[PDB]
Amino acid sequence: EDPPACGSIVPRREWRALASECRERLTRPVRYVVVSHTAGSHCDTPASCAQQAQNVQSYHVRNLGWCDVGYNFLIGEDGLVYEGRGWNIKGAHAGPTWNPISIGISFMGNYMNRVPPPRALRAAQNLLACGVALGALRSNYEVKGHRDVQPTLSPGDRLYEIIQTWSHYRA
Amino acid sequence: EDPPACGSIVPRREWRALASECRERLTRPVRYVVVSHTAGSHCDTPASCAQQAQNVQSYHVRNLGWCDVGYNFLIGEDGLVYEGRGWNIKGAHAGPTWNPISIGISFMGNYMNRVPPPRALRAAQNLLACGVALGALRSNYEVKGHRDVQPTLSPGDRLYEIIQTWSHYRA
Amino acid sequence: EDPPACGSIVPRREWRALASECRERLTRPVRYVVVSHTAGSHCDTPASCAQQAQNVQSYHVRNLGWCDVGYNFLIGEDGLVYEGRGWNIKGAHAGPTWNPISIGISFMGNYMNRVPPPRALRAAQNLLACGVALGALRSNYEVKGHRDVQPTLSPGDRLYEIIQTWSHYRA
Amino acid sequence: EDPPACGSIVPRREWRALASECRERLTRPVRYVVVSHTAGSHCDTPASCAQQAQNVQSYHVRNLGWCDVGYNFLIGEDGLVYEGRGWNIKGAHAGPTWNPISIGISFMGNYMNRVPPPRALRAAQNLLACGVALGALRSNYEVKGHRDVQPTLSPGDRLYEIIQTWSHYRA
Ligand SMILES: CCCCCC[C@@H](O)[C@H](CCCCCC)C(=O)O
Repeated sequence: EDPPACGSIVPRREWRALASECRERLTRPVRYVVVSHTAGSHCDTPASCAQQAQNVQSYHVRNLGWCDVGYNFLIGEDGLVYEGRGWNIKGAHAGPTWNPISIGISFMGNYMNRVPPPRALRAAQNLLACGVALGALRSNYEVKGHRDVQPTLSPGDRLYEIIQTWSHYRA
Repeated sequence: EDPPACGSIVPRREWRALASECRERLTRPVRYVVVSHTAGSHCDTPASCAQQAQNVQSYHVRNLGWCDVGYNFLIGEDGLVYEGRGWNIKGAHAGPTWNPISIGISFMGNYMNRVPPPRALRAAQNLLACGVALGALRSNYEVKGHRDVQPTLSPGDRLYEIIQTWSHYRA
Repeated sequence: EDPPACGSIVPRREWRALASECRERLTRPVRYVVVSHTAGSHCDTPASCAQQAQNVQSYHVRNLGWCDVGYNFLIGEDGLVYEGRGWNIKGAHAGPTWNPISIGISFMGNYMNRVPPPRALRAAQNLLACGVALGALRSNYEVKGHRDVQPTLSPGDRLYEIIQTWSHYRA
Repeated sequence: EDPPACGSIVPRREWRALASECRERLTRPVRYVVVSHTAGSHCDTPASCAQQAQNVQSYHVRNLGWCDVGYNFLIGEDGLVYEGRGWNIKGAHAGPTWNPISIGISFMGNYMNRVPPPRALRAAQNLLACGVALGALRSNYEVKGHRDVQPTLSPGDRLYEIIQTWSHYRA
């Protein structure tokens, strides 16, 4: 009811999200951040990215029968962050070992032979800083790529090589 | 001064801004924020908006012969903030009494019979909070419409009505 | 480990409060708390403090023509808390800038050269914990002395000296 | 066009006032005058009174983040009137309902127990007569004490006693 949130996050409802049914709660301040890719289509406008966020949530809900879109946050090439399960709900993007001790953010697209535009890298880094600000992440939070906690090509070769340059990257 | 380099802002070179020739400085921290519209063409995608920002800087530099685009920041319906003279440099958006003491942000479009989309208002509000965090703005800063401090329709009847409900708005 | 787990508050009706005509609401969770004193006399019994809360209300309603007593809560030296406008209604105790974003608590009396008794300070700290427990105050809310946001000697030299030692005081 | 020189006022320049950042104007002729005291320590010489006017401003500007000392004028025990925000700029002394429609003058000192010397009272009345002659105040202006429009001991009991007898006062 006062000014909106840091990181300018597109709220669940704005991208016509089916309502969440998840209950497990994340014990924030959380240690880790896991960067992955959706391996779906990429989009570069808010109209094309609201549609894509909807589509990723629907594959997770209708087909895998999950309680909500598996990722805590989604990032579109349009340069905006899309609210997934948010800062407080356990995710479903990294396995039983990690989901409980991580926030999962996922870049919408396949980044094996492509890179996300700087604005998508920007929205991401800012979403992470707006994390501690709120007090959802720990000050010295570590960033792991998907393929560092699980056997998978995610987040793609090109994007995986960028996030290693990030200051908080590890292992 | 302080760590939290804040929010996402599309940089000058990305929107392909002509090099600025401005040198007068504002004194940190700034008390006032004047909100305006460009009464120009609107845009809803990262690509279309960079073009628009460029057109605005162009009309300003090339035809009005100012040192740079007149606004400190522009705001696109694409939901992204565009850098202008930035936080440190005196803009040219509100006349001689106000340009020396304010930060002028301008929504790109004609908000007479249209409100800007939610994401636009969010970036706009988000940018100000970042201003505060950086120390560019006063914690108790004040938001003013363009029409409050100059004879004009700017920033549109619709968006003027909207900014009136901002907690930092003082008439 | 369940619903109403906090504090003891003398309700409006129990102190004969005149009906409230205020309706504007605070946005929970509220981040700020402003500590004042009534600067008038004190009281140290259910009936005297209940009589006084009524005066302070009379002064604000009849003499000042206000919709309800200015404070969200008043603290008696009888060690009880008097429900003022409460947790959810914007008070009038700190100006147009702080009233909308804070909870105003007034200790009944004058503490320029006098401290409130141990139990009035417990009542007030206990009220705060209760505000957090309920999600009416941010877990990391801030305490401000009235003289820190308005020109006044309120809350009196001595009480002002005490609130500054508080875990939640931010100067 | 009647030309008088009612202004025996110590100019901001002369009391070493920091520069005002206030820009909101009062509409003349103003109908109300609100009398407050600074509740603070006092002065009785041009030298010490200029210094006190400095601290009173320092408090409002430095400790509180205000655009200028709060009062339109201040009254010294030395018999001189100090220029505050003046006749034309809305002061910040008596709240959002009264500030836009009143001139707030404040006696430098705490008058709960002393009365200000006759020369401070004369300075105040000649100050008001002057305003009326300039066309700044309605010939029939009403004088309110601070405690009459906001909850406060200001302007002090004894000086409150005195202003209640004034010709222009009104319940
Ligand atoms: C700024 C005033 C907003 C009012 C309180 C809303 C609050 O959620 C804020 C949201 C994001 C602000 C973070 C500063 C960059 C935060 O906790 O960080």
